[PDB]
Amino acid sequence: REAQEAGFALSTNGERLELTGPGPVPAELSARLEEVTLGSLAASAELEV
Amino acid sequence: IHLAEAVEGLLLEVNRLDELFRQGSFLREKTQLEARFKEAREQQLEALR
Amino acid sequence: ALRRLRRDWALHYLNNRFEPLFQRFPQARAYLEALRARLARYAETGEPLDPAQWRPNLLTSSSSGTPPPIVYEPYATAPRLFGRLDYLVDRGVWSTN
Amino acid sequence: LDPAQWRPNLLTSSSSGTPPPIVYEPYATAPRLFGRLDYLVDRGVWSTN
Amino acid sequence: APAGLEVEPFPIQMQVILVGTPEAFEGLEEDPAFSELFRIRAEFSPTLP
Repeated sequence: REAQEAGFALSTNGERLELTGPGPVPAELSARLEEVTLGSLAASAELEV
Repeated sequence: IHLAEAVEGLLLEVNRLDELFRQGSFLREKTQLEARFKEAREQQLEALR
Repeated sequence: ALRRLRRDWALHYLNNRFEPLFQRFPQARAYLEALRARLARYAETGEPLDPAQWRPNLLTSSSSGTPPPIVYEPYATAPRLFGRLDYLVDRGVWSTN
Repeated sequence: LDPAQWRPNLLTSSSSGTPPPIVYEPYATAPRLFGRLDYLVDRGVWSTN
Repeated sequence: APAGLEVEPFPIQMQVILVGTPEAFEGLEEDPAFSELFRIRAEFSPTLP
């Protein structure tokens, strides 16, 4: 939702994710992307424990 | 003994440190820092071109 | 620069958690800070941590003096007299904590 | 350039002379009196600096 | 030792009481440091009234 708010597409390649759109994504959007990636990793760890 | 459980808690706070690295503000700062550094990179590239 | 940012964030976070420890335990102020110095390292360089090298070893059972702590060694040997420091061999790799 | 092999090894206890450097050894041994040179063991490899 | 451990000596706040036969203390009373360390001789009378 935050990606399409700025008119950017969220490409889900797997654990890593990429944003495709016009020009470089804002630093806040990249921070959100990295936050989601790290949260997914920590969530997998929490699931297994 | 109190030192013992305090030390155990501090040791397990490595995950708290990781979550701190997962915070939105820290990630925004890190993305903005890499933003200036990459910006200098393509600035040099544009000067060369 | 990313290492410095992580170090700064680690120090910023550790102070509010270590200060109550300082208040309850001003005698441990060194080790706690040293322990924080270990955690501050953990964030900055990204190095791992060993909990067996950074855990307070206890020797004497806490006592109120009644009964007084009493120990008698019939077989006095330096390993039993003053204690000993033991080492680990992992496939020939020498380690200690 | 090895930092450990090219770094000064400070020995002297700096003093103003009043009081002068006072060193007392109740227990006298050659490593304690004359100092010593230590060595490092890296998986069986002897190292010195 | 791989690199050993710089364990500074453990403080000795105890009272040390040495129990033994007089003959065993005929080879451990020559030292002047002995009479400086232990000076309380609790001799057990081998007889009672």
